[PDB]
Amino acid sequence: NCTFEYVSFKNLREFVFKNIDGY
Amino acid sequence: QPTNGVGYQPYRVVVLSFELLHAPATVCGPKKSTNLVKNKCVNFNFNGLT
Repeated sequence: NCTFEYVSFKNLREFVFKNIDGY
Repeated sequence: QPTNGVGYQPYRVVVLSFELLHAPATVCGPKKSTNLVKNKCVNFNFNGLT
């Protein structure tokens, strides 16, 4: 499907990912 | 036809088909809010904290 979209070295960028079976 | 009687005239129609499932609520009603009164004993709600 295609049902959703969203928008929002001396250094590092840090990321974390998790999902509540849909949230 | 533009000459049609009201039963045979076109109407635009929409159903707002709601759902509420295992997937959480992505849609909800409005947060209608009051003026703010200080220095008096009151009940209060801020962002659902009562």
